[PDB]
Amino acid sequence: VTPRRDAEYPPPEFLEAMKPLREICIKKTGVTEEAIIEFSDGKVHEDENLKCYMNCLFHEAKVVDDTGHVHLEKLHDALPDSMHDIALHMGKRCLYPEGENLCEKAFWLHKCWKESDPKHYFLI
Amino acid sequence: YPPPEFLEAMKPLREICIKKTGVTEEAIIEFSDGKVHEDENLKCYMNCLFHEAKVVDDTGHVHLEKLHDALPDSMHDIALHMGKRCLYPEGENLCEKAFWLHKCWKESDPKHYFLI
Ligand SMILES: [Cl-]
Ligand SMILES: [Mg+2]
Ligand SMILES: [Mg+2]
Ligand SMILES: [Mg+2]
Repeated sequence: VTPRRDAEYPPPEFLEAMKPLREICIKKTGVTEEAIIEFSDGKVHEDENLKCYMNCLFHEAKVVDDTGHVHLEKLHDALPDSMHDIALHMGKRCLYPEGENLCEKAFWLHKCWKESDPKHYFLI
Repeated sequence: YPPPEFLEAMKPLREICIKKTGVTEEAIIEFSDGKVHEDENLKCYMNCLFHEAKVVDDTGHVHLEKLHDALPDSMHDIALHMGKRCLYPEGENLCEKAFWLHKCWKESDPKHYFLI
């Protein structure tokens, strides 16, 4: 299925709310705009800087536990109300990330989400 | 509700686990439909069902995706909302963590929570 992109979805308030965090995280990780857009709207691809950008966003958004790992309940609680059920179905077979570091774990989650629901998956 | 197919599938696991853990039938019904309570054998009964249902990982902790997949499809959505704030169990052993999950589910949706 093809990615949903319109005035209503992804939720504009969420996209604007993540702007400053994206700016922080692009500066820290050196990910290209092209890697982000391609991962969001195109085919899954694996780029090292993108993985740490993904991790960076979790950290800046304060959706991590006290060891720096993604806390999926905090993440759900943080998401827009309009995404409540979308996020639940997108995340339900992505509960236990695997990876040698937090960048790899963050990428595991995004890849799993994208695989699960390519229509509603997007990357800030 | 509960879905008939689940009641049927659970029966052989209940038999094994009541025998193994010594939990009382009354303890099960009390937890299922009444107030949350702690009974030691109940907690290990709960663990035993997860083990016998083969929904645990290599160290015996519940694999919540396996659990979800093992539930009747009619309970998919109910399970999802029960589970959404019950992801990271706490406890000193598998019985305490198994209880933690059941308590968390029961606290989240008492109307649809049951224990067989
Ligand atoms: Cl919710
Ligand atoms: Mg919310
Ligand atoms: Mg199911
Ligand atoms: Mg709750």
